[PDB]
Amino acid sequence: STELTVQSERAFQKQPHIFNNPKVKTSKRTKRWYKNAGLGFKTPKTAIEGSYIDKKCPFTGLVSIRGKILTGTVVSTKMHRTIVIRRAYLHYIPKYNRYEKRHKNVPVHVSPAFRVQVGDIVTVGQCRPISKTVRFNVVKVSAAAGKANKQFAKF
Amino acid sequence: VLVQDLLHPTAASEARKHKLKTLVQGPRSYFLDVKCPGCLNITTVFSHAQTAVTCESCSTILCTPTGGKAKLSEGTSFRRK
Amino acid sequence: SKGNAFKHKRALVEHIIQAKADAQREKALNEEAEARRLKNRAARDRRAQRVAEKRDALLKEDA
Amino acid sequence: SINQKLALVIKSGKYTLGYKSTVKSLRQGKSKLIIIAANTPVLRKSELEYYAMLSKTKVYYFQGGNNELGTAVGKLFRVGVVSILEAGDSDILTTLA
Amino acid sequence: PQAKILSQAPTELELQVAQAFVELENSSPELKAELRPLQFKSIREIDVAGGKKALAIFVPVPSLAGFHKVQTKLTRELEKKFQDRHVIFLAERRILPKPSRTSRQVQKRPRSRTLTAVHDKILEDLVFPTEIVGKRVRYLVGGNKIQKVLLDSKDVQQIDYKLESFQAVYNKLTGKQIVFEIPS
Amino acid sequence: AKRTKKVGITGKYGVRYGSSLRRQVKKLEIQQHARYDCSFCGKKTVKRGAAGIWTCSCCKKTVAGGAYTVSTAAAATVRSTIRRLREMVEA
Amino acid sequence: GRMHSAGKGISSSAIPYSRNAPAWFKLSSESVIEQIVKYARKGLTPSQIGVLLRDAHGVTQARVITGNKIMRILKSNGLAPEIPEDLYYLIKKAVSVRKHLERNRKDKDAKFRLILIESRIHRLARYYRTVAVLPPNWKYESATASALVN
Amino acid sequence: TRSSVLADALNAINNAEKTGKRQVLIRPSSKVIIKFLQVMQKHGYIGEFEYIDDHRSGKIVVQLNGRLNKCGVISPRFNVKIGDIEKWTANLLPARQFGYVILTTSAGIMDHEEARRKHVSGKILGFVY
Repeated sequence: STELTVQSERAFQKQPHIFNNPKVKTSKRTKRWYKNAGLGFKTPKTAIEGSYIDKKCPFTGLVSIRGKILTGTVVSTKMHRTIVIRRAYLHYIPKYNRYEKRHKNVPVHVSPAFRVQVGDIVTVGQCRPISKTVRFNVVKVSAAAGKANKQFAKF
Repeated sequence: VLVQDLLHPTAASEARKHKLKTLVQGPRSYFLDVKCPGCLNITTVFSHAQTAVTCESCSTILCTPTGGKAKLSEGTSFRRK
Repeated sequence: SKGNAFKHKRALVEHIIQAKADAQREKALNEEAEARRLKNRAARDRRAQRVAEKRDALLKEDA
Repeated sequence: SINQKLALVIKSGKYTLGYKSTVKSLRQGKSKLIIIAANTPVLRKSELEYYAMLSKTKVYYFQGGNNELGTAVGKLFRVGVVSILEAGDSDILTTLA
Repeated sequence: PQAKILSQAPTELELQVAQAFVELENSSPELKAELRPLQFKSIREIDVAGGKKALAIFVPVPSLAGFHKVQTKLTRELEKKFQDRHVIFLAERRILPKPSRTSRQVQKRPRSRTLTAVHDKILEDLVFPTEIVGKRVRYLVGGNKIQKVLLDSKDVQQIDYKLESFQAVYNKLTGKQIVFEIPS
Repeated sequence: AKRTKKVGITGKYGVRYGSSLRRQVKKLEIQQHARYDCSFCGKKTVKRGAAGIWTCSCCKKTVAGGAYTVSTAAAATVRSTIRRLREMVEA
Repeated sequence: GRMHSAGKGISSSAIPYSRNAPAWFKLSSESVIEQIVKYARKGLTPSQIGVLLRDAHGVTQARVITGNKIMRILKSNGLAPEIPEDLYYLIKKAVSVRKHLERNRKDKDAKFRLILIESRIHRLARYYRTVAVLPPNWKYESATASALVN
Repeated sequence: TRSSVLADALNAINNAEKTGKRQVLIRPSSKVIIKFLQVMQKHGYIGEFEYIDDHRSGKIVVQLNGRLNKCGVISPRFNVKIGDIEKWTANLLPARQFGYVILTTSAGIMDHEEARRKHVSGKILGFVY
């Protein structure tokens, strides 16, 4: 977002088609275009004031969450701005009438406004292909405790 | 006999059977109010001492623990409290 | 440093500045955590010994 | 049955640890108990017997080398002698042991 | 002083018992620091099955243990001056609904405010001096249910003439049938 | 990293000399260069000076021990049995 | 039962139904926490103190008398031990078993026994890791654990 | 360990019923068996049963009047759809007219004919006859 020195890469990472002007000095002097993802998913304040770009974010980027919405847990925190969630679930085998614990490791591109860490249950949404294997977006992080806030190392 | 008042068995049954296999797993041990002629303080001692007992006021030995209920000392005056 | 993972000086300095950057953060969180342990609780726990015997217990119902 | 009460000294009482600190703590006379390992050089323990005799203070011979004593005092390094400046809820001073 | 011992300005209807405590002032050893500090909240009255009334006074249990100390002394003196009634002491305890799956989340409900635990202590409030040795439940053939309560022989004298009232108040308060039976 | 599986110290001997001869020398060459606790200073600093000589690096002591250990088993039983003979004669 | 043995024993304490202190108890709750403090200040085990509360004193149990368990009240009193007693005494047992090993290396009976102590520790250490009694990502390195148990 | 208190309950009743005992004891006396017993109680299969509430989940005693013949549990609790509830009963019921299969349901715990009547399903607890 604002921090982490977003303006440090090879090119000029700003939102396309935004108007910047040094002639007139306004109240905030920076224009950032975010849109609410809709379907009840709130716009985070770190994106209201955001300076991250993430052109593939639903909120600031130029994509759209149009399809399914899923949930899972964070297992892969070795990777910048991209997450893979271990979505465990069950499948009904017909002959034996019993169930079977399955899972798939789906990768999703986290918008840098959100924060993710191992154990935090998160929500994602299908959109246009972000990467070849990242075809979702972390629209909302429903990790009020993430099963880990009250279990971490304390001092 | 398959027709038995397990609800209210006679007092013979309870003291006959095991504590944990009773209807309610009530303790059978107890605490004893015990005095020595050389002290002026009461002392409550568990049935099975499990460790040495000494009056705070006067240094003494009361009952040395064993596997079960401790063998009290010779000059020891015991009572059930 | 004796082992690998530091190819050169500026690679090391990045790790050090990263090491300093986060290291400053957990004790900053620790200090903010301790601030909560003495601000939201330490004084408000004493609220039960300064007002609890003051309002709606002894003033209004003393006549 | 000595190792159990050293933790009482290490947490409640005040100690000093090692030779130079001990002989200083004997010279000041504050120390009353010194526990000398068996691995320590017999000459160094011999004149610690002498310093202890000069201060009229209890000297206890540990039943092991400095490795046992270092673990017994609770520190993962080794200690030749350990001195007990003051003992709290520990009874090692008042007991003959 | 009627309200300051009533713990609340309402209600003027049931002041006949509050005024009875404040009129034993010639009890200096017993008046001070153990009768004034007790501030019961509410009074309830229920007609016992015998045609008589038992008044259900509710004590907020901030110091019921202290009120238990003088409970034996106070119950006798209260009954005499308020004869042809049975006095009972209850620790009124908050009871919250069991959360539903459609309900919004709330703070945690501890085990003292649970519905089963209050009735556990209701028996202790109902029968103060005699510690309950054990409990029994009988699930009737017609779908009914009873809770037979056991008692110890010690200090049953202050309660054995009030057992029938104990049954009635629990049925009226909880809609649940209980019967008290003591062995030996 | 893990450089060898089972040759260990004896991999310096190349492929030569056979595998059994390398196995006998392996289990003693380890004991040869292994550092041992001194019975006098307590530091794991005893190194083998020569055939049967064990110089503690600190406290500059040296103990006449086995050629490939600070103290052989056949000599530890010597010390143990010397004790009893001394013990029984005196007490 | 018997995690790592063939035994079937059930010899255990069966506490009374009654949840209140007996009539003959003559100590207040504030008058029993004082025996708690001056016994814990000596470092005795929470189990070890309660034995003397039972024996030298009339204190039957903390819960039957007070409102909290022994290990619960020590948290407010400020005498919470470094590590829970289960790991503490199991590890202290572990070190003693190991200490027997490096000299009597031909004790395969005690060697196999060690794994029962180590395995018991690790599963139990998993529990305290789940409930976060001990700091997470914790290990029993089996060598310098003696720093944790003196 | 006791992987299912409901299983050990219906097991114990059958063992004593086959013996012909007038009373049977069950532990550790959960409510699912207590709710299970109610269903038999309204159906006369079971008699007056006394719940003993010791402070360790207690236990029960059941004065069975030697009336039922076989009550059993379907462990684990397979789910079932209403279109297939009759399919389950045929494999478990000695006859359609008599004998019931117990379905746990967010509506409650009831035998199948009323679960069919009130038209709601769930997971199978056991069978009584």
